[PDB]
Amino acid sequence: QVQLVQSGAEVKKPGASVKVSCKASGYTFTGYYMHWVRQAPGQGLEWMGWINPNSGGTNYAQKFQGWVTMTRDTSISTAYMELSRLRSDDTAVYYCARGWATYYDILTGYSLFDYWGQGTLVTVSSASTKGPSVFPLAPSGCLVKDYFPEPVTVSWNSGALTSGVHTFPAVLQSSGLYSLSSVVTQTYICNVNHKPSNTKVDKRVE
Amino acid sequence: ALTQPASVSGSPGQSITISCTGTSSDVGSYNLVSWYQQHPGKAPKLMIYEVSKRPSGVSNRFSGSKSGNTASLTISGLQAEDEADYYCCSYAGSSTPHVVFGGGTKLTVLGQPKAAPSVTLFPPSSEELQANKATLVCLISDFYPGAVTVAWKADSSPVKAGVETTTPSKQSNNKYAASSYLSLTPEQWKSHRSYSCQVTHEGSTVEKTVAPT
Repeated sequence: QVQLVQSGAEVKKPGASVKVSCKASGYTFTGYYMHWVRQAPGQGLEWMGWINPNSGGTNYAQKFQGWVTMTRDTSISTAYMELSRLRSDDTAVYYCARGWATYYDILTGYSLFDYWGQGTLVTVSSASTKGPSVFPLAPSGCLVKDYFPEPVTVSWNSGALTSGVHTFPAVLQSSGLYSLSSVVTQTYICNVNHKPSNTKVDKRVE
Repeated sequence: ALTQPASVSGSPGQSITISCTGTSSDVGSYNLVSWYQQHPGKAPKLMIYEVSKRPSGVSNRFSGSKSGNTASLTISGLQAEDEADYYCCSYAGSSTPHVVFGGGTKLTVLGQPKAAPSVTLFPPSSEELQANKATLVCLISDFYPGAVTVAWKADSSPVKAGVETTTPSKQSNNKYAASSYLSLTPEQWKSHRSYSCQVTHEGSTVEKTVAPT
């Protein structure tokens, strides 16, 4: 069916620029309006603008004017969004969502944002990409500490240990580094994967 | 924006209505009001479009109306799966056509039994200590509702510096969980006889204690 796929999560230092892509499939690209909507983590939704992929005509929300640039390449049916001079408070999941048809006399309906992409989390901070420090919580788990950026993935016994494991949300310390802990309820080994920094660590839990 | 109610509650198998107050330039002028339901970790899902109309594979339980300058979404026959964030959207622009969204509404599906939290305290690891660092971890994992307060004590007396706490969050069990961290120095850790994690939940505390000896 209709599937929108967006590019990978990007981590950038304030003042830099980013380019996000939105691959369309299962529909005629030039047929439908292509909108962008961002959501700050745990915050509400914010409309930014639409592009007519057919004509190329653009419309920005007032507070998105002057730094947001939207283009499209109909050859590969991919919409592009270029954010310039990024600020810390511009950390959000950036979504592309399909509008209604692009011709004057409208068939079907005005089904706005009937289909969304998976999102692009654009993280901006003065902090640098930091690999985590993992420590075992001995019994009477693993503490995953001091990492940026967020994600982080914790496997147990090379991923064999699946039952009783609980992974807690991360806290954003004053350092601007994240910290989470995952708890386990013969030999137990710790395998934490930090994809954004390409870091893996092994640790033992005795 | 349009002004939406921050939070709405109801009991299972009943109906509620979520307002979405706009101006004459949006909801008043156009019959292009849409509603979206967003679950945690997932993009929003089109539920309602053109004020009243419903997409294919959305349940009949989701009705849409609009009177004057305010929109409303009614969910008949409340199920547990309906617990999510509900945004309202409308076409705007007298001579400048734009899209505007709503501030959002968290719907709570009542009935889930109240559960006292379950506290676990881990001491600093010796291998963390060898890095000239020490951290105590407080995990609260099996409580409803999802409102807790954590407070740290060193030798019975309150400490508030180097506390990094998470806001509570739901689990697979559909019971809320929070974590608390106390970042110490090895000097502080060794120099005290006890360290405590007091978790208050609806007028009641569960305190766990750990000792460096």
